[PDB]
Amino acid sequence: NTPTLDSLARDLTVIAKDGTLDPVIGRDKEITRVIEVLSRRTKNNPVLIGEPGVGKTAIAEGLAQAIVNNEVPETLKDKRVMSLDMGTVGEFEERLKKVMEEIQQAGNVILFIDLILKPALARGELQCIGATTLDEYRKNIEKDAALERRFQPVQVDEPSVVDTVAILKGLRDRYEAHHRINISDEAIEAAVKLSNRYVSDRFLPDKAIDLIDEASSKVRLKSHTTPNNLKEIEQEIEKVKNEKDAAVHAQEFENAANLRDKQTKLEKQYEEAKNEWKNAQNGMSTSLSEEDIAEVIAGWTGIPLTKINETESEKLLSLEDTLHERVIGQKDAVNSISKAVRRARAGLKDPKRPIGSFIFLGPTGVGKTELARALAESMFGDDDAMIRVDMSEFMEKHAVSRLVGAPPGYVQLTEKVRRKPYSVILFDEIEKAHPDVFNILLQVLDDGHLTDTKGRTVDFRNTIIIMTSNVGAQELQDDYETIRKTMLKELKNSFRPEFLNRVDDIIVFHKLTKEELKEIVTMMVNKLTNRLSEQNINIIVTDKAKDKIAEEGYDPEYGARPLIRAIQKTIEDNLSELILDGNQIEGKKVTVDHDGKEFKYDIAEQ
Amino acid sequence: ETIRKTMLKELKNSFRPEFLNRVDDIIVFHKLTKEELKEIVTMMVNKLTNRLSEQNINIIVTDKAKDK
Repeated sequence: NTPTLDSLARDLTVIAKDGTLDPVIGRDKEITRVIEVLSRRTKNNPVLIGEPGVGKTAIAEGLAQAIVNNEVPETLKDKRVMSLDMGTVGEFEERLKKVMEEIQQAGNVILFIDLILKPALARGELQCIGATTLDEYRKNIEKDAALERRFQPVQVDEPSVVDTVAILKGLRDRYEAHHRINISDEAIEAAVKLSNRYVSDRFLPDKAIDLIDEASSKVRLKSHTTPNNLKEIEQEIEKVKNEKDAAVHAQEFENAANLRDKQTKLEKQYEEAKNEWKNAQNGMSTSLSEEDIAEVIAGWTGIPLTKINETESEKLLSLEDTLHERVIGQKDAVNSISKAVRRARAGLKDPKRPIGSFIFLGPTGVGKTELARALAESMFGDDDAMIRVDMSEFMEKHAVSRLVGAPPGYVQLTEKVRRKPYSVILFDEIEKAHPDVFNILLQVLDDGHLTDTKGRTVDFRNTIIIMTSNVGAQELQDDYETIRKTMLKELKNSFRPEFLNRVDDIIVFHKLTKEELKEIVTMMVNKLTNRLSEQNINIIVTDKAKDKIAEEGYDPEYGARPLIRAIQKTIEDNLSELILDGNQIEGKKVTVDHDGKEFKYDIAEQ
Repeated sequence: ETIRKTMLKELKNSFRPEFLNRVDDIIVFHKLTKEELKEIVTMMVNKLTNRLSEQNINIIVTDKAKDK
């Protein structure tokens, strides 16, 4: 009976034996592993280790409901599992000691900790099920040999891609009887595809079950709107009732009969209208379309509906146009990277290894930063989803212990990539870095996944690794294929030949000509005009002024970087003064024309 | 512009180049010449006179005394 154990902990098996709980499906392997570990004589107290809120606590939930159906083995049969919170517990340890004593000699009750009682677990008398993560298990359970040898290191695996589809199909009818909304077949797969792509902080299985509930509630609320048919009668009924009530207290019964008759007629008409309205709605079924989930998911991360509507069919075909729209110049280096990415998506490249692997050479500010920023927007859909990790200040011995994570005992890249696995990692100035850093980088391109000191394993499948090096820039300043071949020897001389075997292509940036800066200036002018779209301001620059301003601040060493400041100090300085002069111009079209001596800002109207 | 360019390379040599890209403009001050110091003393005298508005005291300093 174990009366002492039941007075200090909550038995989760009794509540789950009623059959009213939801079916915890998808943990096929975890339940079998836990049963095998518990039934064995050695390491009879396995501890569940996994990520927080990814199935670490949901794995033990399904085992309690399987006791009634006798789905466990013979050794694990007729056993009750109690889930006790770690925050419950001299006076504090008395409850734990009483629970351990009443369960050590019995063996029919297994306690749980949300990893004194060390002797009970070491001898296998009492079975303990852990619920901590990998970092806690490797620091407490692995600290002592007796605790480590008596605890099976079980891992709580999360649901697979196809596991969630079956769970959603099985519980599809449950929501139809609650929200009165018919669920189609394509909605389940659309939701399970969108959750695995956009949602990355909750993982499976708790990212898909709650995704369709919001869409069903939204469509239920939208389908019950009144099309200006019921309120127009309800207001009349309310006002007639109020008028009759006012006359009742006024001792005026002459109009009371007429008011009551009118109210009865209005009630009959409202009942007929309600019946005819409810008959039409129930005729058809409100199936959940694929756009409903997209609309709900667009409001959480700001992703436009156009990006969600793409099914990875036309994105590859329009990749070159998107890349060339924001970056103008050196089309050889732009079209080269657009062909090496589509080939890897077919299956020609290992999925674990990163797909994006290119080396950028040349001075900064020529357009490399803009291309790097636009690549993430064109591929993923987010422009700010970039983790820029420089190596300028990583010249110390402890530089390798910073990006890999915080070692146990002390007070970066892994933490940032865990929350946003779909991002582009940039390593600026890779030619000047500590030698210990390259060891971590080699494993990324070779293996594909890393592991920090806390035991968490991070994946780099859908990641792009681009390293920027300054080698080869001095030779160029003193055909694209010939230049790439000539710079390949210089690149291989400086770095290790083994590290360069995982790079697909080498990108070398050339020197922009005079005719290529005019389009960049035009793009900057268009970007400036688009910013002021809320104030309805039309900005146009003539071709004569662009040529004059292009060479005003041209710098061969930097490139187009000083051009931004030149445009800001030339065009915007005069534009701001006119706006600040009591709204001199509003809803007009200002044309900037240069006569060769001074920039005459002509003021016109649209 | 030449002074700003010469100072920018020295500033970016010690710091990170990416951190300086978000800065709008770099402000570099100059030295103080002999003629600039006279107006500083004049401004200080005017501020001191304004400080004594409650007592209505008129303070005037000749140009000979300011230079010394």
